[PDB]
This record gives sequence, C-alpha cells and structure tokens, in this order.
Amino acid sequence: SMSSAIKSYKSVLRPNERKNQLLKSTIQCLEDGSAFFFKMLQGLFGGITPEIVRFSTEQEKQQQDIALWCAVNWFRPVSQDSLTHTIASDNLVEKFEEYYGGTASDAIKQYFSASIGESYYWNDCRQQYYDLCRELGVEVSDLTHDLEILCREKCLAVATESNQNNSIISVLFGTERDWCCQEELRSYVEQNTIQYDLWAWGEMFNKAHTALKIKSTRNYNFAKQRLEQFKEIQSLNNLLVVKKLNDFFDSEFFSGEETYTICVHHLGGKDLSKLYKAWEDDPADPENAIVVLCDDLKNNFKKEPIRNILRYIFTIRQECSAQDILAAAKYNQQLDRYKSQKANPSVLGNQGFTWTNAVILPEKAQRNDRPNSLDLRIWLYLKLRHPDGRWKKHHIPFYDTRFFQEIYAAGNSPVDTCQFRTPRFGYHLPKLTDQTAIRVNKKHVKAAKTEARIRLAIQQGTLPVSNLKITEISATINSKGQVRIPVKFDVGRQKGTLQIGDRFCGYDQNQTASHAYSLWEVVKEGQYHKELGCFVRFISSGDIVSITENRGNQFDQLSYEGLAYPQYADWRKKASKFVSLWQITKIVTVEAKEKFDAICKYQPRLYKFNKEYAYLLRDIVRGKSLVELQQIRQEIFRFIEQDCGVTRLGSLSLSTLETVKAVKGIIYSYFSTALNASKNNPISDEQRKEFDPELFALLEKLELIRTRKKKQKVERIANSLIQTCLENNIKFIRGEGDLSTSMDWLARGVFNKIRQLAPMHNITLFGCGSLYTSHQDPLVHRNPDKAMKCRWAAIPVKDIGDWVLRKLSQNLRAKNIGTGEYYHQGVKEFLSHYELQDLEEELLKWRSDRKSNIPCWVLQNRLAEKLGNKEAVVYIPVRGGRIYFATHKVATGAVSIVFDQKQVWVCNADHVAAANIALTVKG
Amino acid sequence: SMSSAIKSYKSVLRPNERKNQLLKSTIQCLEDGSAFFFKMLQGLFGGITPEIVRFSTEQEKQQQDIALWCAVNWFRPVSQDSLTHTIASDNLVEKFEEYYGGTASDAIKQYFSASIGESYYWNDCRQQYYDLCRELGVEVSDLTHDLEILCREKCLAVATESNQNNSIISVLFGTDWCCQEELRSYVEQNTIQYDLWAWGEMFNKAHTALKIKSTRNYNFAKQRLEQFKEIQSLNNLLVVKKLNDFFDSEFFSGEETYTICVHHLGGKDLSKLYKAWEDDPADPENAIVVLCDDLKNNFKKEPIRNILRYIFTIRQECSAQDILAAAKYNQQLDRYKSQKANPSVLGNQGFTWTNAVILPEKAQRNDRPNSLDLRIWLYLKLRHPDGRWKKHHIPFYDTRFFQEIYAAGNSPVDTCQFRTPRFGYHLPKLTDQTAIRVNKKHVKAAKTEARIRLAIQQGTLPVSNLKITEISATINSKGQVRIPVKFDVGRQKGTLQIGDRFCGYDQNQTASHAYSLWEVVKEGQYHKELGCFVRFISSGDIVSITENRGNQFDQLSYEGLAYPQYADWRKKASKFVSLWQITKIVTVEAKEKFDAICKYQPRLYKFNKEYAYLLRDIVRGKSLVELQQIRQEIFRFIEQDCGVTRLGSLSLSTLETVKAVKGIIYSYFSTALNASKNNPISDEQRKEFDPELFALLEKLELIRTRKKKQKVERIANSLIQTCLENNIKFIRGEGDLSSMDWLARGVFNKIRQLAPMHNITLFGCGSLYTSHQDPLVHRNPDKAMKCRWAAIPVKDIGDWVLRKLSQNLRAKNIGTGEYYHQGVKEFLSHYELQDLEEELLKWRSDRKSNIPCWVLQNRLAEKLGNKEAVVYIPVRGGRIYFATHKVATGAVSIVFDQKQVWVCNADHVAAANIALTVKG
RNA sequence: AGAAAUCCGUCUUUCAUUGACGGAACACAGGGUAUUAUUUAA
RNA sequence: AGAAAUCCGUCUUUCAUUGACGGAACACAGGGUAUUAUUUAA
Repeated sequence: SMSSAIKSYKSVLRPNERKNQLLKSTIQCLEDGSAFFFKMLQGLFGGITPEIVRFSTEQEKQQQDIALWCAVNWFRPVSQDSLTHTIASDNLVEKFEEYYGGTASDAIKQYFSASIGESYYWNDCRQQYYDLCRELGVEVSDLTHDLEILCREKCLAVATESNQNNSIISVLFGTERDWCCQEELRSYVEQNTIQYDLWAWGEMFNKAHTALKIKSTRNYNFAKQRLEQFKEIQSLNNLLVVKKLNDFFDSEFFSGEETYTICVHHLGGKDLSKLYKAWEDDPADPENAIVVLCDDLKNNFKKEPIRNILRYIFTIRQECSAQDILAAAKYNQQLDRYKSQKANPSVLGNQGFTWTNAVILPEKAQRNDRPNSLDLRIWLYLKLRHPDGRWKKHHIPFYDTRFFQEIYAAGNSPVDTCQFRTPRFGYHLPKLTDQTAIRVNKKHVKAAKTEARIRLAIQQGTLPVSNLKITEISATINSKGQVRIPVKFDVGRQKGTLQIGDRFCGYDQNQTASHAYSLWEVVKEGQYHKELGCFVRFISSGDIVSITENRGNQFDQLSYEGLAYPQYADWRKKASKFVSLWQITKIVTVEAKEKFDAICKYQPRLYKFNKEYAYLLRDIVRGKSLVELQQIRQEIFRFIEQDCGVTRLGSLSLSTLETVKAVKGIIYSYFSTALNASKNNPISDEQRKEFDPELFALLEKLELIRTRKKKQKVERIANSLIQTCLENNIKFIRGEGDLSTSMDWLARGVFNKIRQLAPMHNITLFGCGSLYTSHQDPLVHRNPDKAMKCRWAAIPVKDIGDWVLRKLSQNLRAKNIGTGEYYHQGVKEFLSHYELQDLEEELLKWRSDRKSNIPCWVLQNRLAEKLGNKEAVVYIPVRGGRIYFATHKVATGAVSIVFDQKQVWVCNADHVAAANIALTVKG
Repeated sequence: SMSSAIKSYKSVLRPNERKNQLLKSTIQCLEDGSAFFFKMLQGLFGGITPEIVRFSTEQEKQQQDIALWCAVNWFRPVSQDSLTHTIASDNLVEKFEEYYGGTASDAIKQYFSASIGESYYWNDCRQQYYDLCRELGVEVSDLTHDLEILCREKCLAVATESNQNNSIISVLFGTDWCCQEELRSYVEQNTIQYDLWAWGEMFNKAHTALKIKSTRNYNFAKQRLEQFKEIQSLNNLLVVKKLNDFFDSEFFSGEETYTICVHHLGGKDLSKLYKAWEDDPADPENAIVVLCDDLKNNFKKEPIRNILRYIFTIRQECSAQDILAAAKYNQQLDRYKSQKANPSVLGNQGFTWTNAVILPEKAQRNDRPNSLDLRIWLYLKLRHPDGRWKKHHIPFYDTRFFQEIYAAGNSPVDTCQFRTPRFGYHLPKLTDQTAIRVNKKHVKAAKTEARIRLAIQQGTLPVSNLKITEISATINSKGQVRIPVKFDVGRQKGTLQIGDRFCGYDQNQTASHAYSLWEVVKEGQYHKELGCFVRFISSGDIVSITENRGNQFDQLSYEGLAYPQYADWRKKASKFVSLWQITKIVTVEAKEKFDAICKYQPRLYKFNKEYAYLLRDIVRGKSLVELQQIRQEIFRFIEQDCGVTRLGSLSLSTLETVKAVKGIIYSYFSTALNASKNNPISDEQRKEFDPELFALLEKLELIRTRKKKQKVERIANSLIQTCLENNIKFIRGEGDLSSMDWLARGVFNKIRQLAPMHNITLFGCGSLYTSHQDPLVHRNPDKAMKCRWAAIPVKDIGDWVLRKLSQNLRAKNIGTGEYYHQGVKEFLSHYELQDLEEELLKWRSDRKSNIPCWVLQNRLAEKLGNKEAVVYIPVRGGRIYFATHKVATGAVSIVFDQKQVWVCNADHVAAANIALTVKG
C-alpha cells in the first residue's frame, strides 16, 4: 500500500561573506574528494574479473555477456583529469586478449574499434589497477579479495546488479568483516582527501560511482548496438540503389543549401511499399497518394516523409524497387550511425552534493514576522568544513515564495487543513482587495503580491495548516549556490485494477495540437466491450483548455489564434505599406503586393497572418542586395518587436510556435543572403554573431521564448487534464505513450508530465498505441469487428467551392492507399445519400486545372434542389474534418441524424479520438 | 447487506367471453368470502379481553392504554352491509362499563361522544361476538380461549403487534385447539370448500381493513381528548367574538366565509408583528408585507393580508397573546366538531394471485416479421360453477412492461436490468424506412414496438439480468391488473466516508428547483456540523427538456412565447376588451387595465394568467343576457390557439393560469345564478344550468392533476440522472422520513421512491431560512446570514427600487428584514450614498416630496461613470447572493463594501445550504 | 395460450402513423417581487 | 539565524505595485482544409 510522490522546489542560496566562502570551500573540498574517488574507483572497477561478473549475473533474465562487461570496465575513454595509463586504438584488443585469456569478442572489437571524443583518450583500467595495488603496497590478490567482497555485498555496482546506496563507507571504513587491505584503503583515501567523515565520504563516493556505473552500462549497450549496425552494414547486395537515392541531392528536386542523410522515415518506411502498390493504380495523380500517405504518417506516429524526395523516387520507381530502395535508406541510416556516434566517455560530471536533514522544519523555524510584511526566508542548517578541518553547522537563508506558500508558511486555521496550498490541491489564496497598497521594487512585485495574499490569509485566520508530517528535508547544493529541495509525501492506498464504479478517461492530440478528453465509467451492466472484458458507459466529453482572464475577458492560451481580421486593420495597414514600397523576389516577377492580397483575401486571424507574413518577409529578403538589406533590417525589427510581434504577442497555440519558427527562418535567410553562404562558405553561428550581433541577440531571445512557451504549454495541458480528472472522480488516465524505462515534443511532454502528476493524486496512468484512433468507431472497433470510418465536415451548400470537388475527387481516387479507402467509401455514402451518383464518373475525370472540369455551381444546384435552398448544410467526407459519424453517442453535444439510411451520431471527431484512446488496451 | 426495490406495472385484463365469466365469477366469489370474513372477524375482535391486550402489549416500547384498545375493538362504526347489533349513541358508555368492569375513561368517552358518517352506524361488537359464539354452538370461554391462542401466535393483529401475513389459515385449518371444527365448518359452509389461497386472500382483505381502522380510531380518540382539553381551556371567549366581528366588517366581499386558523395570522411570529407595529403606526402593512414574504419563503402558508389589516385596527385593545390563542381556539373547535371517527368498511382492494405471470423465458410468442407479439399471459387459478379450481391463460397488454422486462433480448454481450433511459438503455431511433400503418389511437404504442423490433433485428436488445422466478398479479373487479417486480440492489450506508459524494436540493419561490453537489474530502475546509471536511463540486438547475423540430423547451420552467411573437392572440384579446366595457364604482372601461398588462411586455403564460383574471373581473358584474356572448369568448380563450387546453408548460405560471381559468368559470356561474351568502349554489346547479362549461371545469381540473403528477415525476427523474452522472451517493431535501407544498411533498416522496433503486440514500432536513444562510459559514460555528441582492443597470433604477430600499430600511425589527436592513446599509456604504439615508427614511408611498429616482441615477452614474453600469440592490427574492465562498457554479468574485464576495446564483446557494444541513 | 393493444401521462400559437420525452403501487375582490440572422458602423 | 527576495514561467494590439494564471527535479524552396450591441422588419 501507500503510494508515494515527490514534489521539489528550486532556488539559490543567499549566504553572507563568511558563510559564502565556507560553502564554496566545502563544495570545492567535496569536488576534490569526488574526483579522487573517481580515479581510484576507476582503478578498482578496472580490477574486476570474469568470475565476479558471474556471481553478479546469476539472477538475470537475459543471459549476459561477461567478456563485454569486463571490456567496458577494463578500458575506458576518459578526460585528461582522470587518465593514468594511456592505450592506443590498436593495442586495445591485443591487451584485452592478454588479460582475458581468450579471443577478443566481436562485440568487444566493435567497442574498441570506435570513434572517440575530440578531448577524450583511452585508458587501460587494469594497468591502473595494478599500479594502484603497488601504490597501496598490497598484493594484487588481496585487493581482488576485497573487491570480490564489495561486489558480493553490492557495495559496488557490477554489470546488472546495482549497489546498495552508500553502504560501502560504513562497511569498509566505518568500524563484511574479512578485509585484507582495509587499513591501506582507509589510509590512502584519508591521506589523499580529508579526515574521515561518513557523510562527506559518502557524497564523494556517490558522485564518482554513479558516473562510472552509468557510463560503463551505456558502453555495453552501445557495443552491442554497434555490432548489430555493422552486421547490417554489409547486408546490401549492391550500393547501386544507394547511389541513386543519394544522387537525389544532385538532381533538380533538391534546391537546399546543404545536404542531409536520407533515412527510412524520409521515405515513409514500410508504407512506401503500400505506396508503390497504390502507385500501381496509375500515374494519374501520384500526388494524391503522396499526400494521403504523408498526412496519415503525420497524424499517427512518425515524422511526415518529405514529399520532394518521394517525387524523385516516383521518377525512378519502376527500376530501383520498393524493398531495394528502402533497404538502401536503411543502409544510409546505419552507416551514418556507425560512423558518427562515438563511444561514451567517463568524466566526473557536474552534479551537486546532498545535505541530509538540511532544512529547518517549518514548525521549528525562526520568523521575524512584521505586521506589514511576513518573514519570507527559509533557513538551512548545513555542516561545513572550516580551513582548520572541523565540521560545524551554519544557518544559510534562501527565498522561495512557492515553497513558502505551499508548505513553509505557518497556517493558523483552527480547523482547516491541506497537504499543499496550490489550486491543483484544492486551496485558493484570498484575492487582494483595493485596500492593499503594495509599494516595493518592480522586480519584486509578483513575489510581493504572493506574500500579501498569504499574509491576508493569516490575518483572517484562514491559512490552512499543512498535514504533511515532515520530519526531515534534504537539500542538494551545487558550486553555483543553486539549491534543490524535495518533499516526499504519501498519497493513498494503491489501486491499479479497474473494478465496477471505477472511472477512467482517455486523451488525444489534434493535428493542430489541441487536446481533447473523453470520460467513461465501468458499469455493472449495459454495453460490453470485448477488449476491456467489462461493461462500459460514456460519461462525458470535452476539450482541454487553460484559461486566463484579462479585465474580465477569457483567453485560452492553449488554442487562442489571435485577433480577428477587422480588429487589426492598422497592423495590416503597416504591413501593406512595407509590401507596397518594396518589390518582388527571385523568375523575377511578383512585386510582393499580390501575395499580400492573397494572404488578406482569406481573411485570416492575427497569428496565421503573422506566420504567413513571416514567410513572405523571408521570401522577400531572399534575393535582395547587401545595401538593400539595411532597409529591410529596420522593418524586420518592427515586425518582431512592435505592437504585435511574437516577442509581444503570441499564445501557446501551434500557430504562434510556428510563427516564431518562421521568424527565426526570416533571420536565418537574412544572414544567408547578406553573407552569400553556400557550399563553399557554410556560415556558422560565430560568423552570424560577429557580422550582426543584435540580430543574433534576437535569435537567442526567440529560441528562449520558444522553449519557455513549449514548457508552459506542456505543464498547462497536464494541469487541465488533472483538474478535469479531480472534478469527475477519474481514477485512470490513458494516453499515447509507453511506461517502459516515433513521438512528438508535445506528445512526449504531456505524457511524461501526466506520468509525473497523476501519482500525486493517486491517479493511475496507462499508455497505449494510437493507430488510426482518429478513424476507429468507438464500441464497434475491435468489439469484435475492427471497424473504421472517415472524417466529415459540415458546410452550407452556398459555399461549396472548387476545393470541395477537388477533395471529393482526391478521396475517390484513393481507395487503395490505406486511410484512403474509408474516405473513398465515405464519398460513396455521400453520393448514395444525396443521390448524385451520376456525377461520380465526371468526378473521376476531375483533374487539377482542366477547363472542362465539372464546376462547383453544378453541385450547388443539385444540392439546393435536393435540400430546397442554398443555406442548407451538407456533410462532405474531407480529411481532418471536425465531424465524425459515430455508431453510438460517444461525444458531449452529439446529435442524432440519419445518413445513407443509417443511424448516426454527429460527434466531435477529436472527442471520438479521445474515446478511442480511452478504450485501448494494446500499446 | 442486500437492500430491495420494487418497480410495478398496471394494465387491464382482456380475456375472452368464457374466461371473462370465469374471472368475474372467481373475483365475486372472493369478494363474497371477503365480506363474510369481514363480519366474522369483526365479531371475533369484538371478543377480546384486557388480559389479551396486556399479553400482546408487554413488549411495547411506550406505555399503552389497554382500556382504549379494548374499546376501539369492542365498538365500531360500520356500513349497513356489515352491521349486526345496532347500538345507540347514548348506550355505549353504559355497555362499555358493563363489559370492562370499571369506570369508562374520558379518553374512551370522547371516542363514543362523536359525530359519525351519515350512512355509518355504531355496532355492538360484544353482542355480535356473543351471538357468533351462539351460532357456532360453543360456549363463550371456548372461543375466548381460541381467540387467546390466535392472538398470542401473531395470527391476529392486536394493538401494537401486527399479525403474521397469513399464518391463520394454515394454523387453524391446515392439516390443542378447542373450536377449530366449528369454525372450519362455519367458513366452509358460508364460503367455499377449503382452499388455502382463496381463504388466505379473503382473510387478508378483511383483517387488513379491520386492523387499520382500529389503530386509526385509537389515535383519533387520543388526539380528540387533547383537542377537547385545549378547547375548554380558554376562559373568556370575547376575543374570538372580535375576530368574527371582523367577519361582519367591510374588509371582506367574498361569497362565503371560513374558519380563522392560526396560520392565517402568521402563527408564533404574529407577536413580533405587534413588536413591529409598536415601533411606528403610520405605515402598517410594510411590516405585514415583510412577514408574508418571510412566511412564504419558509415552510408555511402565507397569512392573508386582509385579516392582519383588521387585526392592526384592534391591536392596541385586543392584544397579541389573546388573539393567537383565540385563533387556535377556532381551529381546535372546528376540527373537533367536524372530523368524524374512522368507520370500518370493506373497501375496494383487489386479490393477488401468486406466481401468476408466465416467465418471459417460458412465454409463447407469435412473432411475425412486421410485428412482434406484444401480449403478456397470466396462468391463473379460477373457480368454475361446479367448484373446482382450474388454471387458464389470460392475456394483457403493456408496452412499458414489454420494453423494460418482458421482451426477449438477442444481444450476445449486452445486458440490462430495465430498458429505460433512467437505467442506462436507449432504444434505437426510428429511421425514415419505418412505414407504420395502424390506427391513430395506437400509434404511440406501435412506435414503441417498432423500436423494440428494430433493436431485435440489429442484435442490439440487451438480455435482462433480473433473474425473475415468479411474479405476483393483483386483480380487481374491474379487470385492472397490477404486477410488482422486486429486484436486488446493494449495501447502503448512513456513514458518509471520504470520497463519498452528496448533494442537496431546494425549491424556488417560482417552484424552480436547484441542486448543489459536494464531496467529502480527506483534507481541506472543515464543517463543524458534518464533522468532516467538505469540498464543492458543482451546482445547477433542475431541468426536464424536450425537443420540437430541434428547438428545446424546458417543461419545468418554460414561460411561453415572448411578447412580439404572439401579436395575433393579443389582437383578438384586445378587440374583445375594446368592444366590451368596464366592470363594477363602475369606471375604467376595460382597455386601460388591458394596457396595464401589455405595458410590462409580459410573456405568454403570465399574459394568460393576467388576462384570465381580467375576464373574471369582466364576468363579475355583467347581466344574464350579456353573459350569453361572454360565454363564447371564454370558450375561444380556453380552447383555441393558445388556451391552456392546447398550450401550457409545467411551470408555476401555467398552473396558476389553470387556477385562474377555473376562477373565471366559477365567477361566471356566480354571476349568472346571482348566488350569495344566504342563497348559495351547488355543483349540481352549475351542471344543470350549463353542462358544457362544467365539462370544461372537469377537463381543466384533470389537466391540473396530470400536469402536477408529471411535474413531480420529471423533477425526480432529472435529479436522479444528475446524481447518476456525478457518482452522487447521497441526496438531501426538505422532508423527514416519517407545513408543506404539494410540490415539496411530491418531490420528496418521489425521490424516496426512486433513489433506493439506484442504491442512492435519501435524507431529509428542516429548511429554515436556507435562502439566506451563508454556506460553510452558517453554523460553522457562529450562525451567519445575509440578504438577497439583485443586479440591475443604473439606467433602469425606477421608483420601485427606491420603494424597496425604503421598505427594507424600515424593517430592522421583523425577522429577515434585519438582514435586508444591513444590506441596504452596506449598499449605501459601498456607493457612498449615506447622505440619502434620512431622505430614504422619509420615502412614503405616494408623497409629492419623494426623492425621485433620477436623483439616484445621476448620483450612481457619477459614482460609476455611465448609465449602463450594473449596481447591486438588496431586494426581496433577489437572484444574486453574496457568498463568503465560491459555492455556486459560474460565480464571480467582486469586492463589495471592502469585503471579498462571490456573486452566486441565489437558488444554488439555497441548494448548497440544504446539502450542508444535518438537523431536521 | 385467442393478433390484438395507446400501461398511465407530459411538452409545442410546431399536435408529429420516423417529433421529443417522463413514471413502483395503494388510498379569499382583484394581482411588482426572447432566439436565427445581417445592415452603414465601432 | 543576517530584512530581504520575482523559485521558474505563461497569457493580453489591455503589460497590470488589488489583471488573470501554470509547474517534482535530473540529464525547406515557398506555405498545405468574431463578441457587446441595437436599427426599419420578420
């Protein structure tokens, strides 16, 4: 029982001059000792034998390679700091064979036959072990004895058996009773570092041992993976297909400045074979199959294949092959990985040192609370090492309003109680009234406000008293004075199992990166689901939103797409001016206003406008002269910094993030154009900075904005989903991920964040594999039937344009290519419902720009005849439609209709996708 | 740990001619035996003795009166059908003292000293018992002995010890008794040859009637004795004379008078009305109005204002303690004088056949491809003329019973207890390929079959999991059958735990219900009354919605079309008012009053109520020949285009409209007949005079009753669905699980009926000032209350706002007014208008010097910049409540009078208050 | 074991032969506290 | 135990000294398918 979770806090210590020097000296002492154990432990682990690896490997599920474990511990790439006995990339195998008494394994030969860091060199750890045995004055076998004991007692970590924390110090030096070298080891360590202290030696050992063990295990896995890479590297029959794929770059399809390796995912992987199969249809519109496949790949899992290279493959499709080219792409991948990725080196690292029971308890705290301001300090009582050598405890203060608010502030409520004072845990601070009168520096106002609210709560007798029962708090401090504080708490008895009455939910991600949730209940009786093996019921549906108010107006940071067209006329007007005055880009036609009009003719919202205008500015900058670029430089600055720039406005929507990316592209295109970079002179970050420092300043700021925006978006999505769970007694959450030890940054972030957050509220998280969850029919798919449907959209017939017919034709010609078939049949249903079958053949003839194309007003007249007027609503099977025709009511607000003589629920498609993940068991 | 629930079905049996005679003969035989058993059991119970009552009453929790139990069983008022030994209304005390051997108690004497039904007479049960002992050929003590044995063995029901269900028949007849043979011969001679089931049913009917009436008479006699003690308590009857001299006085124009009970005066709180009246005379009824509002808000009946106006006339002289005691005296005297004692008559209950319905799994189905077999069969034992009992099949029809249970499911995996939306199953909707062609008088039922049939072809119909082995069926002389299905539900509790979810619900002044959903949490904000930590989940409004071509109407609160959308109806109404002219002071030719309606731009149902009142007023004075045409216009009002017989939601507005239309017809009848106080009219005269209009009276009352029933059911359904969607396990409402509104009583009793079906636990409490309590602050621990506010733009502050401010300000003394008083104070302090306070104290109804509304508007516009700003005004029945915490969904945070406040839906606050109540 | 039957009801200036839905049973003198759109703009 | 300190961040043509809010930590060739109102009426 007892689920446990950790919440942590971060700040920087603010000691005075004496204590600051004490802390820095203590931390430097701890580094110096840590590096010393690093070298000595490097020698010890160099001294291990195969038999030891046998005892440590008795219990493992997978039969382990002893020779490789011995190799990774006996030879390491290290920095100059921890290098004693150098060895060359030739002598490695020769000496290994000498040490093991057998032929060097093929996997070990790959480990040795590897690229190494520029600043890292090889080291013979066994020879280091022998020289350590002399420098200790003991016989080799005595220290081998002691090492045998330590590995047995799990005092040290061996191949797959991790150590028991820091027991080695108490076992060996604190006075597992038979040592040969104990006195020598203790004197060696004590002479080289500092006088015996259990805590200090423990921290030194921990840092050194952690670095060495993680890098050794990484090298073992790396050697096996590299051997498999090599075994596949010779697999190719002939690099003829590989040369033609690589020669893609030479041909006219690629105009890019710089070349890149062609990996399997660029081709779409396995489905490219399906693509050729769809290509067998004819070359009538290879493009439609390209687009459908790419769209499906981007929707489900992998990165969308780049279309250009696939058009070039379409050029050579008959000769080269499907299997042969795709294996050729695999060859490109494997060779580049084999050559590029170096072997992991063993270097000390920059982790901090942890003081145990370092924070004074909140009830035992000392507060200088004044009536007009509380005491916002949290004190640590650390042991520090003076120059003389004695250890004494000193008080060091730090500031953290979050830690103060959630835990550290003293609550004075007689009856009220809480674990953490934060809205996600159920507590809201009383808002500030118009009597507040905060007067402090601006650079503190936010923090001051928090204090005010807390103090107000204390004044009202409202501040709840924490019930965490904290007995000790650790604190982890680094050389920069940054402190990290973990609070570990108990949550509740563990569930894990899904009974009747239990509530679960699923969540899915849109193409526009907007999330949606679907909440279900396990019921005693009703509708049966074969995958789950129980009876399910639909509770509710909705979208994930994170809302803030600005003078009473609500903005959803996660999906706000900006001002509508008519509301940013002036900004548009300024853009118009710049586009008018300036004139076209490199075919030297189109003096810019035409494109601007095209952007404005769609009447877009503000952030889409900003993205498209950023694309237009990079295009404009592209050809222009060095003297011309000065003028444009000024306008770029107003675009990025004034009135509506991404540095001033932008929500957390996908639109805003791509706008920032496009603005970065503007600056990069500026730098390329001015520098005339090409294959002869590949401009670097350094050259951009030296050339133009301020615009590099802008580039840095933009990447910073971007990173913070992504982090904030992930945190907010997780928060919104957790609140929705908390209000609806949801006990289980399912998302697109796997919990073991191909992805989107948003999908990865949200999944790992919910993994972090759900155990705090005793909510159990599951991961699954979302394959075509956008199209599966809830309660029908895999129960037991395996049923799919297409996505629809609802549009008034007055606005059926040429693109509706283009989409209809494209969906109809795509029966063979994967997700296309559901769309093909969808069009069939459409034709069956509105009785337009006669047009089908003419729709087959609908090609890109034919004059003889059946026009849209024909369709409008037929649909108006069929529905009476031009304002009636029709449903059209289109990709990424917002309407899903569900067999059952599995979305909130879904309505019931009859389409093609079939009972149907008009549902939010995204809500259907969320339900489909909620009903998934296979990951 | 296994609670039970019952769902029942009602229908009518449709046997053929032969089986119809068999069934009617069986039922008539069963009545005849039941009536015989009634007379004989009346005699047997006439023979009980005090010692028997002791032996049955030893283990009573309370102290019981044996003499009264003996008396109520020894003398009964009966109908002529079961009357044997007539006894006169004088001789009872004498004969009772003869039979008991002691002085007849005054408590027992009151039961004898009573009014009785016109067609009911007293019965000497002792002499009937004596002669029954004769006719059996036995001695008195032998049957006293067997009666003792029967009473001891819980075979018969004596005062507090209910009988065993039907052990008597098997115990006394089924094969150290003394008389067994004589009694068996007696029953079998009079009734029919021994059958355990038939004799059991006969006995059950007779015995049940007798025991209910005996216990009821015991309670009635005790209550009457206390009423007599309190009626005779009052020394000087002068004050009551002053009340009815009120009746003679001018404050009354109604056709007929009535007894003046305590609740007409406001009860206890009337004393404070004096205390309020002592404050200041000049403006008397302001305090009166406050109390009426106060009384209507709580659980009480509104005192009629007219009587208090006269009471104020005589307040100084007639006194306060004397007036309320005198009103209690009138109440007690009329109750005592005109409530009869409960008589023992056989009754119309039906007879229950056990295991009478063929199981659904063993049923015979003549299923055709275009129509299923919608018959449910019974296999009943019936008595032929020869005397033998034989089983026959009789079919009946019930689409609800068929849909929920009886139809066979063909889904491999789906399952259900009942196929109804409240239990989680929705029938597949009909497609445009359905093609139903049947009689119109069946289309609804046909539609149900179609849906079920469609569900069957799709493999969708879930298989019931009720595990039914036997079903009873209760049949009466009219062929009406009732079928109870009893099902297993789950292990309840009264132990709210952590994670348990509860809710409360309250009812508005406009009969609009609201619900508040809370959770018991491990940590957070403590509630002293509950003894736990609570958290607020959500809040809402109870709605029951139906669609009409995609437009949603809430039956519970739809107030009808908006003004501009019903011009035509108004034109007709306007024309009729135009042509016609005023009513009795015979001024004000009707149109102007009509415009008084239209100037407020009301919605349709409010318009219909007010216009119905106006037709009533018109009808009042008019001549007999004139009424000729007014009748036809009344008819169009009630029957065409928008009359209540065609439109009307379930809102309080529509019900008041129906009440007003009935008032119209009653005023018609009075006006046409020129009935008066000494020349009264009866229903018989109304029917004979104008039969068709009495037919509309019938139809209107039927509509009223059906609408009320539907409203109660829909409110219960909506609340139960809301609970089911939110894992709510507890419900709390204003009731007690054993002074009321029919809606409050009905909703509480219906939720009591429905919640145990979903393993939901219902609690009742006492809603006192729940409209004003501050959630999580009231009784935590201090008792804090607040007034109700409303939000209005300053452009529309009128004279009535100033009136309400003045009235609330002068009402510090009278109960809830105190809170409203402070509200106005807070109001002024917030808007910095304290200077006006004194002038607001001078604001009387129609003064010329009144501070006008535009002063306030100019001042408030100054304070808030514009005339479109929103201000909060303390008004009675306001829709806004200023809560200490966020205890309503959609609540916003403001600062009022330098106090942080949540603007909450007031009704939602009341629901939260009901949810946090533990004392009833 | 006999093809008939609205089980009882509700809503809508919409009364619907595919409109949408709900139900254990018993037995006061004259009435305060709008929706689609879309038009020249802000 | 020393009166200072935005812990780190987000939103808004609103940048706020009472605006509203969120967070365990580690370590490619040129862009893809509106809201308040209230005005002559229905």
